[PDB]
Amino acid sequence: EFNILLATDSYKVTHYKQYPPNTSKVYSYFECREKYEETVFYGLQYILNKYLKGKVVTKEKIQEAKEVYREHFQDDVFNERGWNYILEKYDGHLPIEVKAVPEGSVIPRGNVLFTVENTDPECYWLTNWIETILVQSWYPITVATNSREQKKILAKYLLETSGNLDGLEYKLHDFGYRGVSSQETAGIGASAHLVNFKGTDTVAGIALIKKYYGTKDPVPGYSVPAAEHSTITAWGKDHEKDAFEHIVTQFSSVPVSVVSDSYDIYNACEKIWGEDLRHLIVSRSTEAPLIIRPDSGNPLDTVLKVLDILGKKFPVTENSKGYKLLPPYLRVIQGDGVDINTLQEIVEGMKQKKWSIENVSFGSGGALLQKLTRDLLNCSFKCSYVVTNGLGVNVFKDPVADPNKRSKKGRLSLHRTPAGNFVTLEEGKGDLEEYGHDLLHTVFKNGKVTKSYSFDEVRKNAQLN
Amino acid sequence: EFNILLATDSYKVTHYKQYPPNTSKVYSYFECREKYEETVFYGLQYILNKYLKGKVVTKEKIQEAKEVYREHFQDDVFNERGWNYILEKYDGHLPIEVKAVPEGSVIPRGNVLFTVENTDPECYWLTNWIETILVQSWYPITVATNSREQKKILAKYLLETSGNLDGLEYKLHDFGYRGVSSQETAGIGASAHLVNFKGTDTVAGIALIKKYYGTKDPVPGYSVPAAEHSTITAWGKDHEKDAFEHIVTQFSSVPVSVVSDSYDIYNACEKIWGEDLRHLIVSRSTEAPLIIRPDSGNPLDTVLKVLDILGKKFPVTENSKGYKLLPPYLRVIQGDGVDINTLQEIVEGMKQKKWSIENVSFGSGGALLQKLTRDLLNCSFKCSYVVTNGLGVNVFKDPVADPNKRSKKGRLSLHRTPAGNFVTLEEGKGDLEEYGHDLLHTVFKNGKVTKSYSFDEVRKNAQLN
Ligand SMILES: O=C(NCc1ccc([C@@H]2O[C@H](COP(=O)(O)O)[C@@H](O)[C@H]2O)cc1)Nc1ccc(S(=O)(=O)c2ccccc2)cc1
Ligand SMILES: O=C(NCc1ccc([C@@H]2O[C@H](COP(=O)(O)O)[C@@H](O)[C@H]2O)cc1)Nc1ccc(S(=O)(=O)c2ccccc2)cc1
Repeated sequence: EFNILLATDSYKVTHYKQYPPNTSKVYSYFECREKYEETVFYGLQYILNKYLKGKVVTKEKIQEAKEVYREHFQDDVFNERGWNYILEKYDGHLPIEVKAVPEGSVIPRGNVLFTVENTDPECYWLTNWIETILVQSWYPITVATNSREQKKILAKYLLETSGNLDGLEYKLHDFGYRGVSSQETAGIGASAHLVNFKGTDTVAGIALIKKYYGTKDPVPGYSVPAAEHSTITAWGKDHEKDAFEHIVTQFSSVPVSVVSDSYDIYNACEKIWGEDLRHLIVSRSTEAPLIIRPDSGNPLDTVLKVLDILGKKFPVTENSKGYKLLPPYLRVIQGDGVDINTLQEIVEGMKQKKWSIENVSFGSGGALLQKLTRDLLNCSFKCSYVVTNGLGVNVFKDPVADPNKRSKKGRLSLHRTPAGNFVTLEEGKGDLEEYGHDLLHTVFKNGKVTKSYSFDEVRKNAQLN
Repeated sequence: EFNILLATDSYKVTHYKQYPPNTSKVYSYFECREKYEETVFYGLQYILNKYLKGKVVTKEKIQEAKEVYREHFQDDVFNERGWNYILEKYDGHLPIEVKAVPEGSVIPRGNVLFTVENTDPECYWLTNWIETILVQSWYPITVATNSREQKKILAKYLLETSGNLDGLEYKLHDFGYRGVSSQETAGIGASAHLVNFKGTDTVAGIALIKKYYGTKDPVPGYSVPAAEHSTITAWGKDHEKDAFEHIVTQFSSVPVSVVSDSYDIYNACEKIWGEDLRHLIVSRSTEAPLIIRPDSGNPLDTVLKVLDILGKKFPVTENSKGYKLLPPYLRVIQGDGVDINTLQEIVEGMKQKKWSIENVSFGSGGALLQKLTRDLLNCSFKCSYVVTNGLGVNVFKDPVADPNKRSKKGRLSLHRTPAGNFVTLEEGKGDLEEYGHDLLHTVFKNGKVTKSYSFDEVRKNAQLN
């Protein structure tokens, strides 16, 4: 099915011919180059298990590569020899060593996160070949990081307005399934979000977690019964009340989310929920609340006006922090216009009008799982060290016009500092042992995963202070 | 392997219970809602063939869904009955009809592009079950569209500065493989780019084309031998000239791209290429030119200073439009900081300094295939028509705070206007036959692809004026 020989930037096919003659080692590292001051390291284990481990080279896959690349370049540039070596010598197991910080670890920017080097001098070319597939770890890293930053904002404001962080892990739902570029992207994105939260509408995210990480948590992911516009609008413009009444009665004993902005969000909250069907809401259990979903207008203005309306029609309490609280059978979900920037504006506006964050949970789609790029955290793979004619050489780029594109020199290691911070030691200075043990661990060697983490370990490592 | 029962927004599991009783039909449409004034319709055929066609329901997949959703909701909310019906009645073939504009069609914004309706009254729920997976067509649509807009800019400036569009389809390369969220996303993205251009470093893009569309073109995709920083830097800081000389000699008879900004782009062009190795460049064939790749600094400023340096060291001609032309053995690739916005700035700045666009080709990665979202063209799926108690009802949303989120009413059709423009007719007004035949065709019915397009047809349909 998958052919790792095809799974590279096609130009890398020619790179074995381009390295200095008598090169026995190519050593390369991945970092989130130097606001996202710290990144969550998550997703490498998925790639290692799915694509890189075991017998990944066959006679068929070498022949497929030869044909595919011959057409692509209109020239017989693909080299079977190096792949035939790996097939014959190691039964198609990749002779590379990958070291990495533990999955879920929170590491400041500008630090070595993983390194790759060949274990056989004949496979010097292989380190660079697998750059492309390993670099795609930027996505689960960037989703996990951006999601965790949104969790920080929710943590600050939930603690301020309620005095606790009860239910924090249910405050930001993944609605991104339709808004991402592929089914595979949806799975990886959902799992990266689930490092921080439990809410997703992509069950493939939980399947990815169970298969590639594993969990002792009986409920690692969840969702709630919810309406869409179609299940309201299908009743006709004049029968919105009938749609509401049908759905809350059909889901009387469980939580139900009901989109209320089909025609007039403010009419729906004040006249339909707040008057006509009030008796069907106030009778509902604390375990089975109505969640009103606005989905249009200015996100903050809409939330404030909805809470104002519900406050006028339902009994509002004031909690011990002096913040207004809706009854336990009634809540709101803001599933429109939420990203890292707007989330901050919304909880701040809610705090200024003395509404507890426990009143409103949040959802994000494209902004959560799609509107992220490799440049967000500057995720890149760079050659730092080579052995040529048996002599180690510390290598790096340093473009005269952009110092930010300078890469690190030589053999790298990651260390805790005395004050509890992080330092990446260059030029093999880790060997001086002036800091503790290297924080990177061998996770991959000669086609085998040597060190693995449960999703429980990932979540624990990725926790907030 | 893939389970379409799991491949929905998890809340849609409950929607069969939410539609009005006695609903026999759910009819829904996809549009790029109302700068991208026109969109390329591409990628639906990939989804229909990969995920939706044939026996997609089994006893095992129904049992998997029951278990997966029971945990996800902590409640037995998944309905086996509807799926057991489809299994027993249609041998697991989906009883839906999908109509769509031809693949590669260029359609203005705010027009019906495809429609979905159930063909069996028992499967009214199925239309909106498959929303999530069909909506993911936003990505190949948005990539194809954004790529075509970049082609328009290159077309304008290439014609202006050269007098022809020779090699236009090779002017923008896909470097996006590492910069996208998954391997599947890389394939789909590359194929969407290849609607407009032939340059990609993702061979999976060509494999997707051949398998899901097919082509009579012997060379639908291509790439060129190229260096990366690693194959230059590995030689050591003092041996940049040696790396250059080795690579151009190893690729003497083919085109070779050589990244030249490792240490000092301007030193490399003036002193290394322009003096030390000049004799190895000026001897090269028109079919095997050196391509210098800057990869840092202000994109426009760097390009202009590079061309100025090469102009001072190599013979420059002036073409019949009065624009400066490098010798046929020497060209430039700007593979850094290129997107729809900057591409315009670069070719404009090149034109103002009287440099032909023939001199410089372009490459884009994340900006091409990753930094795109569903909201770019406002791609959405909406229920427009239902039959309840045997009576047709025209349905729509109309949120009071956002008129732009208003959806279309009733049975839809797409028509050419007398002046050669497009109109979407609502409320079944297509039946009046004032505007000739509906442009949408049945592409899917009862688990079978009924209408298919070659990638040759897609490319022809997606052509510039
Ligand atoms: O309401 C739902 N899903 C439905 C849904 C459907 C669609 C959307 C939005 O609409 C967009 C789709 O529209 P277009 O296609 O773009 O036109 C989508 O991208 C997203 O932005 C949002 C939500 N889920 C849900 C989940 C958890 C909560 S809770 O955390 O409050 C809570 C948890 C547990 C117990 C009590 C409370 C509340 C609600
Ligand atoms: O030069 C190459 N590929 C190599 C390459 C490698 C990397 C890059 C850039 O670097 C990024 C990766 O770096 P980081 O990981 O972010 O640090 C990547 O995203 C991209 O931005 C760009 C290019 N190919 C190539 C293709 C076609 C032309 S042509 O159209 O001029 C032409 C066509 C036909 C005959 C003659 C001429 C010229 C050159």
